[PDB]
Amino acid sequence: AGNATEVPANSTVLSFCAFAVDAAKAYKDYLASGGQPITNCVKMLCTHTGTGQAITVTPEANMDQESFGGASCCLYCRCHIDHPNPKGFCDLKGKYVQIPTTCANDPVGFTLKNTVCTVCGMWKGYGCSCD
Amino acid sequence: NVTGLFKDCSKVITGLHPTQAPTHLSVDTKFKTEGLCVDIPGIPKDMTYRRLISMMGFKMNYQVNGYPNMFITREEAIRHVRAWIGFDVEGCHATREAVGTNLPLQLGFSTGVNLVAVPTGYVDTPNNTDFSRVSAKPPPGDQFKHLIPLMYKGLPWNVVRIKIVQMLSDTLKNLSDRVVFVLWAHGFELTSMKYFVKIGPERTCCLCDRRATCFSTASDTYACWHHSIGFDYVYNPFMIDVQQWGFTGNLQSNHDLYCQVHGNAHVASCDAIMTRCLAVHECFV
Ligand SMILES: CNC(=O)c1ccccc1
Ligand SMILES: [Mg+2]
Ligand SMILES: [Zn+2]
Ligand SMILES: [Zn+2]
Ligand SMILES: [Zn+2]
Ligand SMILES: [Zn+2]
Repeated sequence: AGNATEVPANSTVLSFCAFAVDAAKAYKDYLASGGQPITNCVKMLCTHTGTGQAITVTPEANMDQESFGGASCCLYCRCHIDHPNPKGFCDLKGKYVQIPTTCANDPVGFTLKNTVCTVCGMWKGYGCSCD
Repeated sequence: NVTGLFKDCSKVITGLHPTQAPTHLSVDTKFKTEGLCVDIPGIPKDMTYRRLISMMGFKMNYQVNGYPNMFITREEAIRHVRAWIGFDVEGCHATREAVGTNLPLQLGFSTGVNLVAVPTGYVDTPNNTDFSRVSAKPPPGDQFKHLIPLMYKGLPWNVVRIKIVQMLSDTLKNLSDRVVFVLWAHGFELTSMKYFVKIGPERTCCLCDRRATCFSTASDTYACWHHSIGFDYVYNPFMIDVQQWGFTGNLQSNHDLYCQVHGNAHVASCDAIMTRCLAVHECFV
């Protein structure tokens, strides 16, 4: 009974981050020790003529990005653990995340390490035009 | 090829919306095309769902520098025999709003302690994962008729994990700088550990130089077995699965080959006692 949500390639990393006191540090340390990035993310088929904003209500990938379902790019959603913000709610689940094509191999790691510019809505270092 | 780890145990006849599904596998079929998913404006997100996620299938085979391994070799467990605590859990089945996973009910230890927990699960919602009480039924059978009254005599997990830390601290402070849980078919016990164990790099006690065996969420602090008062988590525990030592049959039949003083009362603590007993007889004779 029930419906499988995961693949065996993610068992080790999800189990490791599911038990950690600091899941974010655990995942970065897992990658640093040669571990593979979390796979089975929700990658979107899109026109690639989108605005290029980081977190959107519809896929907004441009020619330099890949669009993904937001919950699938969130380590806390992927591990079914508490979210680090004081309210305990997610900012990626329910939205689409645009990830640079060069970082599309590790969408979970990208969202953990990067910040969205509050002024232009693009990722800092990956499309943020202002200083 | 799929795993049972994080299996969705809800009875919802549809998958999830692309923005809410944790994985490609969990996205509803309407959105799938050519190995990918599509956004369909007009088919909205669900804002009321409650989906029980299964904690059966953890695999602790990580190789990360600075992080100790939970499962140790037989030779390392022998060296730390003073840290041995037999551990067994009798679980109940998810029912009504969910089906397909087991939840901890009676946690038994070789110290003779039994703790009853309120059947609690990890329930995905549009916003987060909600650790909360779920509808559960005791296993279908007559050897599990002792579990029926326990479905109402359970404690919330915030109290249960405090009592486990308290019992381990009282037992092990004068014996060891660690805990080694001695298991038989570790699967459900490892699942149960998600409810009271945390892992990370080796730490020291806040009040002394001894290694940290406990962790407190409330204060974000670490403690040894001597200073763990009020602590809620077991930190960096060790363990071993006695079943994997080449045994042919079940726990009781292998235990009874060497020992005749531990009868089966059919309770979780009894299996935990028999596990540690068998481990001692096998390792030291
Ligand atoms: C009908 N249910 C599904 O399609 C599903 C598939 C995988 C995970 C969760 C739900
Ligand atoms: Mg048992
Ligand atoms: Zn999330
Ligand atoms: Zn900007
Ligand atoms: Zn101390
Ligand atoms: Zn015995």
